[PDB]
Amino acid sequence: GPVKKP
Amino acid sequence: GLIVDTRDVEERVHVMRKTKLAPTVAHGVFNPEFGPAALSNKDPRLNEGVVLDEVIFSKHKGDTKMSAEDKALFRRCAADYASRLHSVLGTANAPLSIYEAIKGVDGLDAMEPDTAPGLPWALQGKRRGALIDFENGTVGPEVEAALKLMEKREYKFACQTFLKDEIRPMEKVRAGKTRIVDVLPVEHILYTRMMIGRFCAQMHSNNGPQIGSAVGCNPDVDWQRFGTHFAQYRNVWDVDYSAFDANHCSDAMNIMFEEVFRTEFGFHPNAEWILKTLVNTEHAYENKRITVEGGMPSGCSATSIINTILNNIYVLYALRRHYEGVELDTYTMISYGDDIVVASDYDLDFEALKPHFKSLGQTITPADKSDKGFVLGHSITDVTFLKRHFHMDYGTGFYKPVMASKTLEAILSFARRGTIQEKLISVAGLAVHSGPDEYRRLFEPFQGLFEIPSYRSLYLRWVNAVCG
Repeated sequence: GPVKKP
Repeated sequence: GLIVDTRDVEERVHVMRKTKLAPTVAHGVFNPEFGPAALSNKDPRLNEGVVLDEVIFSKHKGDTKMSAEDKALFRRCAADYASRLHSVLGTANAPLSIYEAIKGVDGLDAMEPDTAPGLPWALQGKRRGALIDFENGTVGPEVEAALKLMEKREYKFACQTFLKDEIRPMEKVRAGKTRIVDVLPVEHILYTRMMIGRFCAQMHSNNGPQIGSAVGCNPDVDWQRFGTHFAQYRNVWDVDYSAFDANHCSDAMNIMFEEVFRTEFGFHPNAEWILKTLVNTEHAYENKRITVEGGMPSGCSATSIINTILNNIYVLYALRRHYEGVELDTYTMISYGDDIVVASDYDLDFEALKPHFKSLGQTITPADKSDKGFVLGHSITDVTFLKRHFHMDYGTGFYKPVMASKTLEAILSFARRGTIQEKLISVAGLAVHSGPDEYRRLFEPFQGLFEIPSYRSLYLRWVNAVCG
């Protein structure tokens, strides 16, 4: 999947 | 930037009060919603009450102070981008000689012999050629004394404010949204080119997505290169900034200079220093002396390159201020000053990035002025870059830079006296990519009156240029 949220 | 002081002085710096764009025969045909910017407060076209003096400086809305954590993030982004830049360009960044800074080197054009010299010279009636030998590449005592002050970090200067004489949308003209050029002293341009001219030459010579910079490109030839690159990503965005150059904050400019222009990358120590003199400046406009903190003056020798570097770091910072795991390979981009195309196979949320750019003092909006804002799925054939679209040419199978016909009409509708023929040849090279039918329509007001290059000659020229 896409990149991460912090 | 943040205007911290405004004062009046007896010494009067005569600002631009004229209009060097005469209407052409084409004006009456195309009737463009475009005209010369207002250069005098007595311009009838401006709205009653419009006072450019207020409007032209309204861009200075403040200097965004960044948090410790945001500055530490920006520093990492600036160092990561600097690492990428210097890995491509090398680190042969020693100062240029005076001769090379005046005459140029491969990838850096010579200094202009008869452009404005700036202050204090403008008061003294002195031209640039009275201060520097552009044939031999030497300087007189005046400049030599300033160079020694710069060596000592003792040099101080004022920016000379010019109103930009140019064609603008008539709406901007009516609102007095005339742009300003901040003309730095010629010796400051000189020393800056000494400090970072080889770097600038290398930037130009290595333009492309890898360093994120289109400064120095040739759209006729390089549109193929850029278009084939960006064609292979799933999402492409074109982003607009509001007052990009004025809103670069002091924290971001200082940190970027500190991380990009380090002595460990081959720069003289005064490279960082001379760039930092751009942060807090004084601007001369008639009897006004306006002191500003933050923001980039337009007349630095490296304004375009500096704006481009900041744009690259802004995107990395903003993505990292919102996502985890963001790296220079998470996306690709190319920038020219405030102009920018970004692309990625990831579904990046540029709507969500708005507050992160705001923490830098910057306001991003889609270049399409869409009411939904940013979206995914746009392609390289959707975006505008340097006022040009990316179109496939079917005779060659190569991308060509296509400008809007409304914009070409405006360009052809005004010209300064005794340059119309020269301008037509120039604009012909832009218009050829619109195709034969539009090319003919665009130049038909000039038939029998001036030489118009045949569509065929410019197309055959372009074909050899883009492959040959």
